Amino acid sequence: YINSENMYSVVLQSSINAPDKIFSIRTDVASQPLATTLIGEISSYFTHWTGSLRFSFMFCGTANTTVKLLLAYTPPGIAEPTTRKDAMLGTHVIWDVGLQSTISMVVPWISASHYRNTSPGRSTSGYITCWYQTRLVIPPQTPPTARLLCFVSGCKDFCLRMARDTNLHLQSGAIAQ
Amino acid sequence: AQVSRQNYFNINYFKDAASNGASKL
Amino acid sequence: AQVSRQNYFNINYFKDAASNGASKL
Amino acid sequence: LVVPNINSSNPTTSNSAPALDAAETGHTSSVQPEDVIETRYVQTSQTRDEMSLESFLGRSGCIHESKLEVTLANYNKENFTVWAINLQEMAQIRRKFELFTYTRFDSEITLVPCISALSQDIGHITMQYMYVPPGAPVPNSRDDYAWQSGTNASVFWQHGQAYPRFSLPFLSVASAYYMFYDGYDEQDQNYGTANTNNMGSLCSRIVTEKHIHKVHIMTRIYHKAKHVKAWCPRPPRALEYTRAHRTNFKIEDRSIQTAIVTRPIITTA
Amino acid sequence: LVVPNINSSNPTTSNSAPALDAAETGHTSSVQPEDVIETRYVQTSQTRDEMSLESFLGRSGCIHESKLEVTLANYNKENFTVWAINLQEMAQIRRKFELFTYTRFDSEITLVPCISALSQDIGHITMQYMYVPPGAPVPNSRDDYAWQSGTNASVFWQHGQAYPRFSLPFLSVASAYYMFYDGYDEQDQNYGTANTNNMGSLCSRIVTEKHIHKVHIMTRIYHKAKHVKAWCPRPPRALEYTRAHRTNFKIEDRSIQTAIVTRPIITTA
Amino acid sequence: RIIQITRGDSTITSQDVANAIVAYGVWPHYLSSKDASAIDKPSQPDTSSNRFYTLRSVTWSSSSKGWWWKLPDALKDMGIFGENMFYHYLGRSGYTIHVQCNASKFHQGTLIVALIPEHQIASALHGNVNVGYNYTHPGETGREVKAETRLNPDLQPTEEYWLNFDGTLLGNITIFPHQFINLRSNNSATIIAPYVNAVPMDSMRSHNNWSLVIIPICPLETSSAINTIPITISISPMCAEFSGARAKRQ
Amino acid sequence: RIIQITRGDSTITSQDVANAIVAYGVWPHYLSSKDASAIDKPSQPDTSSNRFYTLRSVTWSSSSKGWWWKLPDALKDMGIFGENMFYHYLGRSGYTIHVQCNASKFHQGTLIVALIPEHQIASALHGNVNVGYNYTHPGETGREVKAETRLNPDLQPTEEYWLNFDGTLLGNITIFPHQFINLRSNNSATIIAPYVNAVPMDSMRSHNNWSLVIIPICPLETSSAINTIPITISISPMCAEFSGARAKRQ
Amino acid sequence: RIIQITRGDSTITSQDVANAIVAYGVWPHYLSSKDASAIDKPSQPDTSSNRFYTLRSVTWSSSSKGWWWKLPDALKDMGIFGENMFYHYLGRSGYTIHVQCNASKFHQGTLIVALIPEHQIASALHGNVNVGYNYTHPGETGREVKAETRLNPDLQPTEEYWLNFDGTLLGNITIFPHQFINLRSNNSATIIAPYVNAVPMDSMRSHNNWSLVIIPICPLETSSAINTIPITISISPMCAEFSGARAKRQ
Ligand SMILES: CCCCCCCCCCCC(=O)O
Ligand SMILES: CCCCCCCCCCCC(=O)O
Repeated sequence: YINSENMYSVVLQSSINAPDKIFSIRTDVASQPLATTLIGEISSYFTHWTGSLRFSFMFCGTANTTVKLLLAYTPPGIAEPTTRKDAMLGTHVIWDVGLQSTISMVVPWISASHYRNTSPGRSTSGYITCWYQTRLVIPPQTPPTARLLCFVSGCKDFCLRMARDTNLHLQSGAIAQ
Repeated sequence: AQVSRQNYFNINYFKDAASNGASKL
Repeated sequence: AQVSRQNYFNINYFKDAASNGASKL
Repeated sequence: LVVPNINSSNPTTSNSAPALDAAETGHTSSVQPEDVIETRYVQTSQTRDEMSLESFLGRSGCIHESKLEVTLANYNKENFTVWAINLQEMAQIRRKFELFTYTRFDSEITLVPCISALSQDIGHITMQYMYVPPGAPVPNSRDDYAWQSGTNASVFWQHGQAYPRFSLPFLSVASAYYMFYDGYDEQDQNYGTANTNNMGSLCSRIVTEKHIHKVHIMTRIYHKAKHVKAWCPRPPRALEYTRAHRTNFKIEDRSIQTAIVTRPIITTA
Repeated sequence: LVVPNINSSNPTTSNSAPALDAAETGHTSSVQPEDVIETRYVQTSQTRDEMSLESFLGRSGCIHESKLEVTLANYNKENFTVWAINLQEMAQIRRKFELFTYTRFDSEITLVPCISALSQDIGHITMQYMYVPPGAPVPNSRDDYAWQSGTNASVFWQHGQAYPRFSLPFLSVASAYYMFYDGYDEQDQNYGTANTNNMGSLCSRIVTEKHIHKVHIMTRIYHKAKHVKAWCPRPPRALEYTRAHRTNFKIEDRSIQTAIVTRPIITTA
Repeated sequence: RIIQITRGDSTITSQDVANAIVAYGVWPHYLSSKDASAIDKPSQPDTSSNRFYTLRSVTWSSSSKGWWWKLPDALKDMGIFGENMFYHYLGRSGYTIHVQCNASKFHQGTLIVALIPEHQIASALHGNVNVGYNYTHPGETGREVKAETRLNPDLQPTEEYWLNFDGTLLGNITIFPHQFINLRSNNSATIIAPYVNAVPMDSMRSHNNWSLVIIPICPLETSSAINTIPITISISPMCAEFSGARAKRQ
Repeated sequence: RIIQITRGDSTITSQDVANAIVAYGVWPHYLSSKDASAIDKPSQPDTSSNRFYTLRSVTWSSSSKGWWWKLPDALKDMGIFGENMFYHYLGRSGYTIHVQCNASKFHQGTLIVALIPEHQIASALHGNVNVGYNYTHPGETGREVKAETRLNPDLQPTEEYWLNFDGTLLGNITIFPHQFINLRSNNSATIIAPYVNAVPMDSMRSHNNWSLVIIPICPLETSSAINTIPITISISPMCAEFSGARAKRQ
Repeated sequence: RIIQITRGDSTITSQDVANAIVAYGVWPHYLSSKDASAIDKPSQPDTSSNRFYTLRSVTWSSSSKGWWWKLPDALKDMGIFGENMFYHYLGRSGYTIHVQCNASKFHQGTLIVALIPEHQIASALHGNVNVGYNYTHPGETGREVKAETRLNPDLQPTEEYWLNFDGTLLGNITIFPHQFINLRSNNSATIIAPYVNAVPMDSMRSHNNWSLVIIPICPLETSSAINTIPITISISPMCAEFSGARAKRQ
């Protein structure tokens, strides 16, 4: 999907009837793919950071389409949760899609230290897995797939420091006047 | 004229508005 | 602002906390 | 300049859901840690000072390197540079500012002359740097009367003299420098920031008269933004800059390469 | 900051013994001269000022010498250095600090450029020193856009300019720099201070453009600790340091040589 | 969760909206005696101008990739406004942008509606090309994202939507005044925009202060008979002001 | 010259001790609302956790050269504590360390009991070797000072006790929280340790805040029948705190 | 007509519920200094324990006849809670039971969700048989109403749902804390239960204070493609208390 809009959406199946993962991402603001998002990009200009994060999800499927997802952030110190059980023991949020498209949920700044590196080594801020709580359900005569979007912003909490050059962008060879 | 940041003196030795140092917040 | 050690003046010409000279005790 | 602190939170069982919102609105959903999790209570020190506009662009960066090549022979004829002034030339800088649709600020220009020697000796070299406003007569020789700088601003630099530098009051004839421009000429031409951000031009010329040692002058130019305001933030530049005063970006026989790193499967980062 | 004085003492014949204690406790036994000997009475001037933390580490020392070798030919391709920042590289310094388990302080970095000439002339040389934070794009050529230093901190030095120097605010993301670390990676790997004390890296590059005279740049780096606190003192380093971020010390086919001088017999020093 | 917008002799409704959003949070107004530079009595045609002007409905399908129009211009033919526009050198105004698009409980899809300031697009080419006046001046029709050869690609704007047309990533677009039309939730969006630009007034012709942009972030899927719905646009300018009264330019 | 220590549902005695000593002179406590960064309600299991946990007695002989364990870790299997340890990313606590070892009026010998912070040992080798996680994570058994070839000396910590394991001289060890067990005088040592480390809490797994160390400075000599006595260790954590509630790591 | 329940580091939602109901009308609490008999400092792991624990979704079809789980037990493997459960002889707590099950406007069906105290089932047999520990201790999986021969029917509980499993008629079940999930109206049920039992605390293992029970009173009918939906269960214990700290039983 790399050079289209479709990289910004995630698709769900009416046919999936199980505790199935749907996707996951590292937490570090300048972690991939966050990095390229406003915040990520901004962070990418500082060496340090701390705060909680505000992830928001918007369902897009027909109005008559229902579902219940599970949004879970799993504290670092361990590795990507493989099962739904494994996931939900951490900080999470059961999302019921009903009327209000969106549902914001937070990644509590939870660090050993105060600030963290904008550019992480092998050190992580955990991840955010996405699971089927119920099953995407439709009526007869309805698209059986569902677009699902994801955003990020920093909390009253969030904060950056140590001004430094951005990496998410380069210049090799001169610009024409 | 001296102040407190994140005590020191600083008047502007310069006659033009731009000449002056970095602003405050 | 001037003092007594082991009289001299010393304000901080610098706006940042680190910029400043060696601490006292 | 401080960040709010974090407040103890408790086991909500409310008929009121704050987490559920709608982005349609066009609004960023207002939810804070406590809202969603029995939280601790944290006294926050954390400082946004550095996260201040002036703290960002308030740093000196390079915008231009103007190399002048000394040619003994026709000495009084060449041996002068020109540069149409602008920031759109040196990504690093450019991108930042290109963060917002308008910016206003004074400029601190700092210079770095570098003499690359060619004969076994340097001798004594003296440079002149005349800022030449649009309309002002452009020098056309190492000896143009124009370097009398009777009203123009010129600054001199010699081997051994410490880096020169000066300050410049926000110019333009409108409230702010345009970072972008969705408009054309009085002659429907030149769709570009280029329409406005003619500032005039910078000119250098070695003063030292006809001599012996062939050599090279590599004056680099550096710029700190002072007393800063800006409006209407825009998304950052995603790829390389092609040319100045244009948003263009499609490159001769090469991929549209972003910055996004690709992966195998979404169910694993 | 003063030392107590010494008080006249007298011929004790007490049922109370202060000299007799037990180290088992884990305590240093509290006994003073007077306790044990009919002493004089002395007014002490003696000052511990110098014996102050800041008085100790508050002195500038070398932590790194970064030698750059000018290669005319592929000029814009090499001719740049890198240094992963840290103090664990230059015993003198290292040992002191390695006196305590944690330390907090701002840093004053001082520079000493040395031009070892190679052609019969030096010419004009200009260095750049970009402090590059972890995450920031690392330069890969004497001409990497990265040296536009649009947000990074870079400092310039030329032949004739006086020693450069600047100040740096205690960095890290925890209350103190870890001197030691009894811990591993998120990937159970690298048992070492190395886990944390990635500070980013320092980079130099000669600005002076393609020229004539082959030469060498020997920029030495010097560091004074300011506004100092430290905790949990540890025994000093006993032997040579092998490598950085490791306590290791066993050396290729050589004795475990302390500092203790040996003697013939204890009943004679 | 409703809405009734009235302007001039025109009134809009929407039985279901996300509460419209204000441009940068500044309700539009006339020009400040303090800021002005146009030293002549500006003309304010009021109810005649500051009214609702409905565009030319464009057709969204499971294949549509995006559209945009630039402001002003677009309404260069729309009553007095248009007229007053050319007859005067200078003009200023903010607008109310109401993008409407109904569907049904039995469809899905999502549009990003975003108003952009000084929206400088980028011609789709390598080296010294620019964009051709005519091409960033479509009128009510706007630009469609048509990926199929143009008569003079030498002055064609990029047809690369997801790059916001200017070397910025779609998705970091929200940094602008924006709403979303998500068929399953709302059925129209709305935005009110003050005058934004670094001078009191600017040439109505030579320059477009704004630039609306729509993009099917989420493809119009359906099992219904109608698999192509229209998107209508309606715009009311506010606080319409012109100086430099003269002949009508062409 | 006596002592009774109570923790959770556990109580220690010693008919003869040198008055226990406090870590750096700070009695342990919960995390300061002011210092904390873990923005979630920490869990404090209290009597269940903050209780006494007795180790695995190691055997001292006229030939033993030293042992150590690292904290936390050691008690990675010990009830809720252990459990809570892995189930949470982060944890904090101080402990009460009671090292006991009886003998008789008819023996002689001396042990240095010393608790070390951020105790970074050094692999016993020349050049790019490090230490292997597994090796600084022995559990209740601890490390013995065994001088006889290991399965992977490439990641073995030095077996050089008298060098405190880290290129510092034993004897300048007292600079740490320490006591001495001198058979002829006392028969057990005790130490209470607050949380020490440059952040609120740290990973219970990835890192050992502490590190107890014992060394027969003075060889166990005797004319008695028993010439090998055991050294038992008992530890109570205090103010047990965990954040980052999730699944149990392995 | 909405709801957001937060516990420990976990939060539930439901865009449509019947207002949850409280067990016998008593919000759960710690043990009364006056009632207690456990004369030792109980341990209260708090956010770590008193958190939400999601089960193992069971599958409802047009043929499903019923399921149940017993409390505690069920969550015998669920973090500290489970752990603390065995490590201590005695324990006490109430829970928040949230049973969720979405469907669509195009289905019909009804479930009785009911929490039962001291729920003594009856083995399905004539004469001196009892029930086998193992069988009233299923864990997270629970018992399904499977009518097809068991390995030891000599200790099998009755598979007779409509008899509430104990010689009481379903339908006189409402006499217990209960809600109904009626797909056409709500999509999840919720119940908060204090500690109920004739003593301060009881053995976490030997006895299940509670017993949730679900029954398709009204068969899951549909013309939709999905004719089998899952029923998820999530439970948070509250006021988690343990005494009798010792070794972990198996
Ligand atoms: C003689 C020194 C020249 C410095 C000029 C700084 C003025 C910045 C104007 C920004 C215009 C642009 O690049 O878009
Ligand atoms: C660009 C100048 C670099 C100076 C860095 C001083 C920071 C000291 C950090 C101590 C880390 C260590 O060596 O363990």
